Amino acid sequence: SGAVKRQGRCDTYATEFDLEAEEYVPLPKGDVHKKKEIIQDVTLHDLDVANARPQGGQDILSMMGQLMKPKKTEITDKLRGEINKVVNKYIDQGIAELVPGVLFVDEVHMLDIECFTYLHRALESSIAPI
Amino acid sequence: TQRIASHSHVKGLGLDESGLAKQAASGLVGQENAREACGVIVELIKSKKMAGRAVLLAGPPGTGKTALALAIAQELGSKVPFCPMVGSEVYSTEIKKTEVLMENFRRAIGLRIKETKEVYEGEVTELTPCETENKTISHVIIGLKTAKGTKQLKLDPSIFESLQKERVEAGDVIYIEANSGAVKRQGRCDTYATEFDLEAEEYVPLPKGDVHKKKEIIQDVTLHDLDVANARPQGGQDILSMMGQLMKPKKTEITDKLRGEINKVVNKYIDQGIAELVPGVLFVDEVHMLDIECFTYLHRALESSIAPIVIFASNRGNCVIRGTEDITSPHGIPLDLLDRVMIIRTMLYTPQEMKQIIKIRAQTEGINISEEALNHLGEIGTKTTLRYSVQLLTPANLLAKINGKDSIEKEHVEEISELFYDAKSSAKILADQQ
Amino acid sequence: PSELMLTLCRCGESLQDVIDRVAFVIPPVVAAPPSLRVPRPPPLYSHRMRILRQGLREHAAPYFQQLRQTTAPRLLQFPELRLVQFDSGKLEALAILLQKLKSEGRRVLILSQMILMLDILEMFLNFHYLTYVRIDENASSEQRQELMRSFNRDRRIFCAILSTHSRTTGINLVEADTVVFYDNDLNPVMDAKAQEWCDRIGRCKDIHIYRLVSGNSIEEKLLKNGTKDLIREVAAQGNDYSMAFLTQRTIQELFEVY
Amino acid sequence: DVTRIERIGAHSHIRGLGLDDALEPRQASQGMVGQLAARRAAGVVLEMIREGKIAGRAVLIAGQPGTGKTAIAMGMAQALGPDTPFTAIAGSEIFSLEMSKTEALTQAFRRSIGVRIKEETEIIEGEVVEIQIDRPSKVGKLTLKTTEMETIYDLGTKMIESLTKDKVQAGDVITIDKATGKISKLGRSFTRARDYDAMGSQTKFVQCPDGELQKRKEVVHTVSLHEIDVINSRTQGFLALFSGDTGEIKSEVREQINAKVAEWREEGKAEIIPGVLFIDEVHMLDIESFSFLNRALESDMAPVLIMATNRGITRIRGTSYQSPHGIPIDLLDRLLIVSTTPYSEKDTKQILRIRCEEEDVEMSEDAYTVLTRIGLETSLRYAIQLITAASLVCRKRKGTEVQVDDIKRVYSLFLDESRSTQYMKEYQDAFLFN
Amino acid sequence: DVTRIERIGAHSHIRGLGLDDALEPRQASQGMVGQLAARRAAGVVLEMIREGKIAGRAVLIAGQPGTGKTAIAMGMAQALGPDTPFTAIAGSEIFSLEMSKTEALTQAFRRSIGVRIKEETEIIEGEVVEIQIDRSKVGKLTLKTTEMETIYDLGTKMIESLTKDKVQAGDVITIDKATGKISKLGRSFTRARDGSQTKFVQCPDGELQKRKEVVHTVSLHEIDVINSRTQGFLALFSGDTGEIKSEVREQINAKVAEWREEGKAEIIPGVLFIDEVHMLDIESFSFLNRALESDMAPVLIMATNRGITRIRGTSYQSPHGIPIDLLDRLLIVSTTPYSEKDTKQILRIRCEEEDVEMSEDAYTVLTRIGLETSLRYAIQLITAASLVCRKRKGTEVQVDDIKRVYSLFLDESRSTQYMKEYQDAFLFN
Amino acid sequence: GKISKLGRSFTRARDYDAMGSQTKFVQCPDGELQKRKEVVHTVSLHEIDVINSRTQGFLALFSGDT
Amino acid sequence: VRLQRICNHPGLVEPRHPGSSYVAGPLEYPSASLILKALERDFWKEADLSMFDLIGLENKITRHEAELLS
Repeated sequence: SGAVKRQGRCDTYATEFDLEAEEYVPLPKGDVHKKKEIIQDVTLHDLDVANARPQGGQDILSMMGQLMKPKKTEITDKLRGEINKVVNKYIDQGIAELVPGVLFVDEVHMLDIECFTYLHRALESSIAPI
Repeated sequence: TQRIASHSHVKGLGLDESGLAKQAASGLVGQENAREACGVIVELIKSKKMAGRAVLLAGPPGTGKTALALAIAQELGSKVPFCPMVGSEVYSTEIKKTEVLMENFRRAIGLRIKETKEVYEGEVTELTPCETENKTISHVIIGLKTAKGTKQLKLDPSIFESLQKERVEAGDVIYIEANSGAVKRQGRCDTYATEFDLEAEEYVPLPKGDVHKKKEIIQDVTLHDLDVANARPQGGQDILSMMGQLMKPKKTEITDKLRGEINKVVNKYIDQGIAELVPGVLFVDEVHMLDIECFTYLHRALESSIAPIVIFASNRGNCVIRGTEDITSPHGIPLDLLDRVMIIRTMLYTPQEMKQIIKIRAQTEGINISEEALNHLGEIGTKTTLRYSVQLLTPANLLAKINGKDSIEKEHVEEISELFYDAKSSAKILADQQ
Repeated sequence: PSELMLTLCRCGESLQDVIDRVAFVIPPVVAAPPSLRVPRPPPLYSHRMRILRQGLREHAAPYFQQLRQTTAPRLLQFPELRLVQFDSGKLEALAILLQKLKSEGRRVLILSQMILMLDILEMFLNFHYLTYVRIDENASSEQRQELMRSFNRDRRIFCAILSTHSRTTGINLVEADTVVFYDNDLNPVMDAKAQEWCDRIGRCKDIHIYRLVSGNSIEEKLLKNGTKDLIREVAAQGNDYSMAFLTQRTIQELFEVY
Repeated sequence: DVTRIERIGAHSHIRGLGLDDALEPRQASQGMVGQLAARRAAGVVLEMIREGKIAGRAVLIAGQPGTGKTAIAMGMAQALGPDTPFTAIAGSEIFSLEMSKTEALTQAFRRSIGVRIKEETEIIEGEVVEIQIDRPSKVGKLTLKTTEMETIYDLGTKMIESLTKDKVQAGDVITIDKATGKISKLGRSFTRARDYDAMGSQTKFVQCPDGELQKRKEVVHTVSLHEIDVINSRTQGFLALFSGDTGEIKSEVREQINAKVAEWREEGKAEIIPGVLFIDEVHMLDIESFSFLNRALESDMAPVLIMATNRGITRIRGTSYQSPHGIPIDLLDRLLIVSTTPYSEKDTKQILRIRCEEEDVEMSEDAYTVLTRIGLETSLRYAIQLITAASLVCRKRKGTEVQVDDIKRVYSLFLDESRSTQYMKEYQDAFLFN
Repeated sequence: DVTRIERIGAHSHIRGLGLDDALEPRQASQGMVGQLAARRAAGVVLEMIREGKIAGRAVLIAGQPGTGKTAIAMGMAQALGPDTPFTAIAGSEIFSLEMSKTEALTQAFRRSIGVRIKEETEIIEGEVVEIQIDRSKVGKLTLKTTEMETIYDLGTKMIESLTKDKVQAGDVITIDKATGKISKLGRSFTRARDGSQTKFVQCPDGELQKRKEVVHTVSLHEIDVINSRTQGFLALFSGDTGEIKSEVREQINAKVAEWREEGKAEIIPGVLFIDEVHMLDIESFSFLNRALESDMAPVLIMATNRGITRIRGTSYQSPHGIPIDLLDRLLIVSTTPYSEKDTKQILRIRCEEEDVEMSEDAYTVLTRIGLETSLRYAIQLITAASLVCRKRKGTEVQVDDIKRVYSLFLDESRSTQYMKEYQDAFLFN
Repeated sequence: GKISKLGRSFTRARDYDAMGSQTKFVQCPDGELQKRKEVVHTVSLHEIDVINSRTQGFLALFSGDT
Repeated sequence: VRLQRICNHPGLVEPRHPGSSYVAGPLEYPSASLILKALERDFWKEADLSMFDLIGLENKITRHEAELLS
C-alpha cells in the first residue's frame, strides 16, 4: 500500500540539536523486509457500523462528520445482507473463518412484549447465534 | 410612564426599626406575623453565612404569598440576585428537570469580578503582514494614531484575520479589545470627510485618548453564566470551535465536574481579592406542579454548601403529590421535603383590610373613588374574593370617563358587576341554571 | 419557489436592516474552549489533529470569511450616537439652529471654553453629517492660521470650531456671517474678548450672533440678571484676599431656581 | 372573478362590535346582532386595551356553543385595528415537540407586545440628470435634480461600487441613504432611447421629486418582543422567525431585552404597544399551563389575555379533578367572566339575513321563516350552512331566489347531528365500536 | 471574614466518622453523634473500600427520616479523602433526556473507578530579563537563574517557537526538553521591575534541567469520553455525551488491565453513593443486579427510609421500595432514632458551627422542641433565634427568642392543623 | 467527458497474474473504442425516495438515518 | 464650575462607556499521555478492513468493474 510514516530520527544524532520536540528511535533488527502472518477477530464492530457512517474520508462532509456527535442509527437489513454476501465471498476465498458465538440475556423478564415478538423472527433466522 | 401590574404597589415589608410590622406601610396591610417572619428571612439572606435554607409560604389563595416574596426582593434591593421561577418550568424538552432546578440554583448566586481590560484604538496609519515558513503569518504590524500620539504594534494573526473581518484599511478608526480579540471598525476618520461630495462611508472623529489604555471595571455575573460559557464555548479562534458553533444551540446537561472547576476558580478569584460573592434568593412559586422526582432531588440540592436561600409557595390542601398517583400530603409536597422547610402562615383578610387594599390599588392605578363605591367594592370582595373586587376599578373608571365623570360612583360599580361575573357566580349559573 | 416573504420588518427593506437595529444582546461572560493538556502528546493523535485542522482550513478557505462572519459572537455594545444629542438640550436646540442655517446657506462659528466639549461637538457634527474645522490651545499658531485660511478659502466646510481660550492674533477676516456661543466663561476678560470679536468680525457683511443658555439654571441666572458683575473681582483678585467675598445674598440670588 | 386568497369564512361578516360612542350596543351593526351585554363588556375591555396602562388583565368569554364567543373575539380584533397586535391561537397549539408548553406560552405572550422603534435618517432623493464613471481606483461624477434645485456630486469609490452594482443610469429616480450609501430606485422620469434594440420594456413613469435634494426624516419600525428575542437568541437566529426553530430561548436574553427596551423607552427611542392574546378553546390547556399563566399575567410586559370556552363543571386536563369551565379556580379568580346567552327568533333571523348579504343570496320571506325555524330546532350553524347549498340548488334550476322547496331539498340531502344520531341508532349493529 | 463559595450547610459540621483505631465509635467526635452501630458498620465498609480487593459490594443505609444516614455517608466521604473517588447522586438524576437510565448508571459506575498514572518529565527554567533571539532563527537563551545563568545553545530549526506566544522582556518561563513546549509566569517583580494577578515570584532556582514526576488520577468515564470523539473531552464539561458505544468500553477495560499488569498504571476503586434510591425503577435495579457482578465495579452505597412501599414502574410492593432480587445482593445498615442527650449534643455542635451562643435553658427548650416536632426543625431555629437576638443587640440567645421564632416559623404538625381548620379554603384535598 | 480510470498494463511484464509479478495489472482493451452497450439498473421505489430526499441521502440508505 | 459642566453636557462629568463581556479564559483540564494512546492497537494486529468498505463509492462502477473482474 501507500502508507508512509517517520518512526523518528535515528538515535545516533544525539548531538545534532540542543533541544527537541520529537523523541529519537533506534534502528530495527532483522532483515529490512519484515514479513509475517497475522490474525484479527471482528463482528459488527467494523463491518456494519463501519459502513453506516463512513469514517475517514477527505471531502468536507466526512471531515465535519468527524466532529459531529456520534449517534447510533437503525441499520438497514439490506446493508447487513450485503455484508453477509461479501463475508461469504471472502470465506469462500479462504482468508476468513466464521466463528459463531453466544448472546446471554440475563433478566430477560424485563424485555417488552414487542421484544419477545421480535425475538421470534430473530431466533428463526439462519444467521442468528446461540 | 411604566405600566401598572398586580404587585406594582408593593415597595417593601413595611417593618419598623425594631423588626415589628406596621399595620400599613410599603404597600402592604395586615399579615403582620408573616411580614415579621419575612423580615427575619431578609436578615438571614443579608448575612451571607448560610446555604440551602428553605422557606415555604403557605395559605389560602389571595392572601399575599407572592406579594411577600416580591416584598423581600424590594427589601434586599437590586444588588442581591432574586431569580423568580414557577414550578411548571422544569418540564423542558431539551434538558432534564433536575438540570433546570440546578441551573436556577446557580443563577441565584452572584459574583462581582474586577476585570482589567486592555484596549487599542486609533486611526490605522499602516497595516503590513510578516510571514515566513517554519508560508504562514507570524504576526501583523499595525500603526495607530490618536490626538495624544501614535504607536506601532505587532499583533496575533487571529486579530489580523479579525481585521480583515471588518474590511479595515488605512485611515479607518478601530477599537480592539485584547482580552477577547474583539474588533470594531467605528468608521473612517473625519479628516477625510471633505475629500468627496458623496461617499458611502460613515465618518467618526479621531480618538482623543492614549493609543493603548488599561482600564479597570466591575462585572456582574452569576455562576450559571460561568458554567454555560465554558460548557458551550463561544470565544475561541480555532476552526473547530467555529464549526461547532454552526450547530443549532441547545441546553445541555452540564456536569458536576465543570461546576466544581468553576467553584475552584471562583474561590481563587476570591482569595486573590479579585471577586466578591453575592449569594441570593431562588423563588419557586407553585411548587405543587413539581413532581416527586423534583422534590426528591431538592433534598440533596438544599443540603449543599453552595446552594442559595430558597423560597417556596403553595396553596394546596391535603392534595395528591404529582408522580406518586396515590400519595396525599399537605400542600401537595412530600413530608420529607416539608421537614427541611420553615413554614410561614398566611391568613385571610378582614373586610377592613380588603377596603384598605382596594383603596391602595385605586390610588396606585390613578383612580378617584367615592367612599360609597369603596364600601360597595369591599362588600363585593367579602362576598366573592379580593382579586375580583380589585379588577373592577379600571372598567368602572372607564365607564365614569365615558359618562364625563372624574370619579367612580356606586352606579358604575353596579353596572360593571352586572356586566362582569365572578367565578362563584358563574359556577352557580352552571350548577343551578345549567 | 421564491418570493418577497423575507420582508419581515414591514415598509419593505432587507431583513438585515431591521436585524442591525435590534441586535444588541452580548454574552455576560464568553470563554475560550477548555484545553486538554498532557506532558507528552502521542504522535498519532497530534498527526490526526494536524491533518484534520489543515483540511478544514484549506477546504473552508473559499467559504472562510462568510463562515467566521456568521459564527462570531457579539461582545461589545457601545453607546448609540443619538444619545450625544439626547443627553444635552443645548445640542438639541443647536441641531434645529444648524439645520435652519444650512437651509439658509449660512456658515457658522461655534465657540466653547472647554476643549472636551469640542471633542463632543465633533461627534455631534458627524452625527448630523456636517463638515468642520477645529482650532484649540494645542494647535500651533502656524497650524491655526493655515486651518483658518482653509476654512476661509473652501466653502465645502460648513462650520468652524474654536476654543474661546485659544483665540490668538493672526485672524484678519472670517468668511462667515453667523456665530454661536455654547457657553460663557466667568472671567470678564474673555467676555470682553468675545464682545470685541463680535465687532471685528467685520462690517463688510451683516452678521447674527447666538448664545445658548440652559433655562432654569445658573446659566440663565448669570446671563439675564448679569450676576457676573458681582463675581468679576475674583478673577484678578484671587482667593487669598478674602474667603467670603461672595455674600450670602449673592449666593442666595445665584444658586436658586423657581 | 378575481378570487383573492380571503374568501367568505365563518366570521367574514363581522367587521366590528357595533357600539355607540358611549359603548352602548346597537341591535344590529357591523355584522354583529344580539349579545348586548357581552358586546358592551367587550367594548369596555377594548377601551382597556386601547389605553394600555394596566398589564396582564385576563377575560373569559363563556356560554353555550353557537352563542358568538368567537364572533365577539373577531369583532374586538376588527375594531382594534391592525396597528395594535392581536395574536390568536387555539389551546392545542402549545403542545409542541420543538419547545415546552411554558416556552410556547411565553412566545405567544411576547408576540402580542409591540415595540414602536423610531429613529432619524438622512436621504438624498432626486432625478438622475447625469452620471460619469472613469473606470481604469475608480472615480466618477453624478448629477441629481429636483423641481427646485440641482447639484453635482464628486463620487467616492464605494458609492461608485454601489451605483455600478445597482446599474444606476440617467433618467432614473433614486433614493440614497446618507448613512451607508444604500441606493433604492423608485422608477424613471425619462424614457430610455428608442434607438436601442431589444431593451424595450415600456414600464411606467414617476414624477420628479420636489424640494431639497437632501432631507432628514423620521422613520418608525414596529417589531414584537418575540422577534427581538429570536434575533438575539443566536447567530443567524432570524431564520427561526419563519422556520420556527426557536427552541427554548434562554431567560437571560429576555431579561436583557426587557431592560434594553425599558431604557429605550426612557431614552425616547421606542414606545410599547401592548396588544392582545386570544386563546380559543382554552379547556385544552393542561394544569401546568394554567399554573404558568398565573405568574405570567403578573409581569408588567404582560398583554391582555382573552379566552373562550363552553364547558360547565368539567375535568381539568392532566388531573382527575373537576372545576368550572375546565379551568382551575386559581386562574378564574384572576379574571373577569363574560357570559353569552342563546339567541332568540328575531336575532337568528337577523343573523341569517346578514349572512345572505355576505354570500350574495336572495331568499323569500317564507324561506327566511322556514330557515329560522330550522335553525332554532337544530342549530344556527346548520341553518347558516344550508344557505349556500340552497343557493346552488336554486342556481342549477336557473332560479333567481331561494325558495322554501330548495331549503327542504337541502334539508333532506344534508343531515344534522340529531337526525344522523337517530339513524345511526337504527343501524347500531352495522356501525362499529358502540 | 470574606464569603467563600462554600458556606455553612446541613452537613458541614461533620468531618469524618468518630472512630478510634479499633473502629469503635466515640460518643461525640468529628462532628458525629450517636449511631454507634451504624458508624461502626460504616467504618468496616470504609476499611473494605480502601483495601480495594473485593469488587461490586453493595450496602444500604435505612431508617426513619432525620436519623443521619446522609450524614453517615458524608462522614464516609470526608474520612475517605479526595485521593479516592466518591461519586454522589440522587436517584432522580439518572432520568436524562440525553441518555438512557442504564447508560447514566453505567457512567456513574465508571466515574467511581480511578486509574492512577505516573509520568516523568524533563524541564528547564529561567528568568526572561532579556531575549537576544532573532527570528530560520538564531538565539542563545539569554535567561537567568540563581545558581548559574540559563545561557544555552539552541537548535536553529525551532527557535521561532521560543518567540511564538509573545515572550517578552520582564518574565520567567519554563521549557520542556523532549516536548519542546514553553510556558510563562508573567510580571515577576525581579524581571518586570523598571501587572495584577501575575506570578510575583523571585528569580528561579535549581540546576536548570530539573527532574519531575507528575501523578494523574483519571476515571474510566474520562477515558471513555476522551476516546469516543475527536474532541470528546469537551463532553465531560458540557455533558453532551450520547450513549457511549459498548465497543469503546471493553477496549478500554482491556487496555487498563494491560497497563495494570505491565505496571504502567494502578486501579483505585472508589464509591458510588445514591441517595433516595426509591426513585429508581425495576429497570434500574435489574441493571444494578448485573453491573455489580463486574470485577471493575465500585462499592455501592444507598439510602432510603420507606417501609413496605411500591416499586416504581410496578404495582408490586417490597421492603424499602427495592425488589428483593437486589436486597439479597447487599448488606443493610440500620439507623435508630436519637435520644434527648444526642439531640442536645447535635444542637450544641450545630451552634458551634454556626458561631451561636445560647443559654442552657435555651438548649433545654430547643431539645424539648426537637423531640416534640423534629430535629431539622430545631436546627433551623438556631439561626433564626440568633438573628432575632442580634436585632435586639443581645449577646446570647435566650428562651424568649426561641419562643418568638417558634411563634413566627412553625412546623408541619401545626401547619396541617391550621390547614384543616380552613379545609374549604385550601384547594384540591 | 467525466473521465475515469480503470487500470494499467505494465508492459514490461507479460503473462503473469496473482503472484508477485505484474500484480497491479487489471485488464487490456479488447475491442473498438465506441463500446455502445445497454445496462439495466434494478432499484426499489424506496431507494429512489431516499436518494431524492437529500443532497447525499444515499448514506441514509446504509445507516437508515432517514 | 461643576454645574456649568453638567449644563454643557453630562459626558463631561459621567461619560457613557461600552458594555462588554467578562473574558474568563480556558480551564486547562490536565491528563496523562496514556489516555490518548487507548484504542491504538498495534500494526501487526489491526486495521486494513477496507475489503468490507461497501460505502467507498470509488471511481467507476460495477457495470465497468465486471470487466476488470473478468
